Parts: sequence; structure tokens; C-alpha cells
Amino acid sequence: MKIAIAGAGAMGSRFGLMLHQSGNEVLLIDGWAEHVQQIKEHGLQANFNGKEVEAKLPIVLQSEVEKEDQVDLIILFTKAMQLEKMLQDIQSLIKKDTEVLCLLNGIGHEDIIEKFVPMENIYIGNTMWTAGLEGPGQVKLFGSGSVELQNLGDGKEAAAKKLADKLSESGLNAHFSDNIHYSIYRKACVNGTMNGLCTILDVNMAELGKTSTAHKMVATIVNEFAKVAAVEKIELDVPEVIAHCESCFDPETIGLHYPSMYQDLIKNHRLTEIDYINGAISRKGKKYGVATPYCDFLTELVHAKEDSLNV
Amino acid sequence: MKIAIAGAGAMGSRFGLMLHQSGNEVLLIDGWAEHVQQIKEHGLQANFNGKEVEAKLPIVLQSEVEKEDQVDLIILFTKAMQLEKMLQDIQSLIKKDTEVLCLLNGIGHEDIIEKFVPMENIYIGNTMWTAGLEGPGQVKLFGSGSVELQNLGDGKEAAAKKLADKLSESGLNAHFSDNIHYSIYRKACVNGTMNGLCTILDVNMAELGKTSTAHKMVATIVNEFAKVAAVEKIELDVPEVIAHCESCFDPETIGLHYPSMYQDLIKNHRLTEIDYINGAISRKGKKYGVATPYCDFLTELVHAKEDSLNVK
Repeated sequence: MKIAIAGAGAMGSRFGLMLHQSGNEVLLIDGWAEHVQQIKEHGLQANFNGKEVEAKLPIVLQSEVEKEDQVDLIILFTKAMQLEKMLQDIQSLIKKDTEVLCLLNGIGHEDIIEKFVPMENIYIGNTMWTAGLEGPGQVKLFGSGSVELQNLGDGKEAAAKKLADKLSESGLNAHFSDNIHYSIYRKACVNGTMNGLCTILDVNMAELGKTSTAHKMVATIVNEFAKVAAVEKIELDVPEVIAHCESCFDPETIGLHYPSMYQDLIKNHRLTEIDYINGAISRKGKKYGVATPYCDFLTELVHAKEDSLNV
Repeated sequence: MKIAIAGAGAMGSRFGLMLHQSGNEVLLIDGWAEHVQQIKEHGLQANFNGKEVEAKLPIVLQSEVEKEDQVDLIILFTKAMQLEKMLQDIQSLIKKDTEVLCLLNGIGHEDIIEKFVPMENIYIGNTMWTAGLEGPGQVKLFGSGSVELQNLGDGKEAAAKKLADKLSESGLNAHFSDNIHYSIYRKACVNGTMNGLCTILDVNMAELGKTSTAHKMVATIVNEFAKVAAVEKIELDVPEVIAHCESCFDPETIGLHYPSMYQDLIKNHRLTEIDYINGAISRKGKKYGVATPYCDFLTELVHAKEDSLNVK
């Protein structure tokens, strides 16, 4: 395969390195100029379990994707809010049969991706590998992991299984799963409850859990996610998903943490990903005729809070 | 009339005194023990206009009404959060034909009151009188004022007009108005938007108005109020009511002010009246089969914020 790695951070660098080592033709694409320049001049340097390895991986600044060959596969490691811009910047690499594998754990990315490749050529996945970015052009590659992925498109299960096999040839331990839609929805329920509620109430997850109405608010939101998912033939186990959301309240695990959205807005004074979480459910709700008032309101509140902080 | 004044604070004391002077039989009911005892021993003392007057008004602690005669009329001067308890405590004074006049400026009180008297006997009003409570059993009463009131039960306009006449005989300058119920809903829309949103977002009203979504949030909430009001035969002009809510955003007038709910919770670390504003709309919504998710959620959020501040 000719593969483009759209987002050459720690995980993209792992995938790019592993795929390159097995004889694939890889292009790294990244927005961090010092990262790009270091890798151009000296290759990607990695501590791999833990041997010092180098690889001269092709790399381009995402804004300078002019002359490169078109690719068979794009693997996406770009945050939701940067995804459409990345795709716009790299669209010259897309040929008719180019497949896209998303490893972004979020809902509705397909709708952006669909503008650039047909649904039949889009695959969604989760990665359980770890990776660390030590400095520009410098990665440390931890230990063990796996990839699970699924076709979007209808009738593309066989194609998804070949894609998995191909990634597995590079040691990525990839597998087909028909459970990826489900797991993305389940994770989004956590992201659609803890993030917005903590951000608006100014509490960590444990303190949210100590409130008298947290269970009601979480349950109501999860039911909205589930109504929308049911339209897409995904039947969430609502009680389990609610319990999974509420497991974040445990101060012994992650409860004392303030969630990523709180870090973005309250700490970093940056715009939140709310439109890609509760907003995505609101958008589907409008399309499907499904009421999502808590997702609507929470989204509206978080935007108001952003505005109030001049973010 | 035999009249009970349920809440003998400054305004209740004015009404009680004025009603007494004109030959009505009045019973004051209050929860402030020192207030009750002072009036028992020395009567109610008032600086009227501005003569030092007194009246040996019957008065009972609210939990101690079992010796008293049943009454023809109860006039309520009790805050929302104390209303159901007051009614529970005084319910032995209620006979079949007892009328209740609420001078609490809020929405949904009728649903609490309805547990004790039928809707046909409930009246709602506003008072524009002033009154000051100087100390236990001591009031100062100055200047002029008026009362406007309305029947809640169908076909009770004539009864409301007589009630107004009766209060006017005691100098209270009372009048029937058919616009009280509407104006109470319109005011509650303001109280159901500015209060909760400012409290949760930590903003004054002007800062709320500067946000991109304030209009949507206000509009959605007002529509919930209006859907519930329509079931009760009150047809709000939604665009006007929305504009009225949004007039609070003006920094040149009231915008720089933090609303009362924000003062209660964020400043005074006290429980809010949220259950008697958005909560009242949520309760009616459940009863009427009308979805009120923003009122539900805002109520839930304000309670969570109370809890997070250890206000419980």
C-alpha cells in the first residue's frame, strides 16, 4: 500500500514507522513545522522496546501537500476540530479507490470525510497502542497493543477484514469488529456527559457524582444518544452505558480529574469540541426527527460559557 | 368577613390593621415567636399616617391554630418555600366556602393552594402598598397604594369584584383585573430565564445577553412556559415575552445587575427558589403531558450547583 498518515503525532508516528518497516510506502503529514523539519533532515527517531531506531520517512507540512503521489490509504490521527482542514489540505492525494481509516474516537466524522471519499471507502477504528512524543522527530514506543476496525458503507465487511490483515502484516495486531459503532457511541456518552456538565458546573467528576441531580442529567443525556443510535440500528444497553458514565465519579480511578473539555475551556481558554459531541447528537436528532433537548441545551450552555470567557 | 392573615410581616400587618379598623374579624398568623408574643401582650403597634395606633389583633403561632374559628378568607403573605407548610399548619381554619387570596408574586402557587381549597375559591393578586417592620409587633405604614386581583376559577369574576369591593371598604383600594394571571406568567418567564442562566453561567444579565446562544435558551424556555400556560387558558404573546426577558440584558438599565437567584446562591450561599419557578413549570408539564426539558435541566443544574457549593 501507499499510505498517508494524516497527523504524525505520537500515534501517527508509531503507525507510520511500523508500516514503513514492513515494506509499505508511507507519507507522514503534520502541521508542526519543527517536527516536519527534524524528520526531513534526520528521519524519525524512535526508542522501540527499547532499541534506538531511525527511518527516513517521507514527510510534508500539511499546508505544502503539492507534488506527492496519490495514496491507497489514509489513516487519520487528527482532532475533530482540525479534521476538515486536514482533509482539505491533503485532498490531492485522494484517488477513486482511496480508503480512509479513522482512528478518531468520535461521532459524525464520517460526514466530514464523506465530502472527500464515498462512504463505501470509509472505515472506523479504535487503537489500543500507546506512544509518546519526546521532542520534534523523537518518539518513544512503549510496549503492546491492538487495532479494531469496521466498515461503513454496507457490504464492505470483506474489505474491512483485508484492511485489518494488511495492518497486521506490520505488527499492528488489527482485527475486524462489528462492535465499533457501538463502542464509539458508548464512549461518546461518557464524553457527552462528564465534559459539558463539569465545564458548566465547575466541578471535577467526583464532585459531579456527589450532586443530587447528576444521575438524572446523565441518564437523560444517555437516553438521547441511545434514541439517535437506535435510528442507525445501534441498540445501546442504556443501564450499562449509564453505569459506565457514572464510573467516572470514582475518586479512586479518574474522579479527581477535571475532564478534557474543562481543561480546554476553563484552563486553556480554548474552544471546546462540544459541537462534535453533544452537537453531533443534536444534528442527527434534527435529521431523524428525534428530540435531543438536553444535548441542545448543554451545547448552548457551553457555547455561552465560551463566549463569556472570550475564548 | 372572618379573615386570616397567613404571614403577619409588614404587608400582612398593614392588611390586618386596615381590615380590622373597618369592622372585620381578623386573625394574624405568623412563625416569628417574638413577633407573635409581642402582639399578644401589647397588640400590634403602628405608625400609620403617622399616628401611633394600636389594635389588639388576635394572633397565633402558625403551628397553634386549633382553638380558632374557621375563616371566610385567607390572605397569603408567605414566601413560596414556606407556603405549603403554612397551609398544612392552618388547614383547620378552612371551611367549604373559604376563599384564598394570594399576594405572592409567583407562578404555580395555585397548585399547592388547590390541595386545600378548590380552584373556584382561589384568587391571585398584586399589592402596590408599602409597609415596614421596625421590630417585633412594630410596623410603620406610610403613603398610598392599591391592590389588583383576579379569580382563577371559571365564572368567578363577580365574586372577585365583590372581594375587591370588600377590601376597598377597608381603604385598600382594590380592583378586579383580568390581566393578573397573564402578567404573573410573563414575569415568571423573566424569573425562569435570567435567574437560572446567570446563576449557572456565572454572569450578570448584560454578560448573558452578550452570548451567542442566550436568545435560543431564553426562547426555548419561554415556549415551555407558554405551552403550559395555554393549557391553563392563558395565551402568551411569545415574541413580546421573549423581548421582555431580553430587555434585562441592557447594561444601561438593569444589565449590570446579578439577578436575585445569583445573589441567593453564589453570594449568600442559600438555597434557591428554582423549584417554584422552572420547577413549577416542570410539574405542570408532567401533569398536562407537555414536555419541559429546558425547565427540567435548568432546575437540575441549579440544584447540582447548590450541591457543589454545599448548599443543601
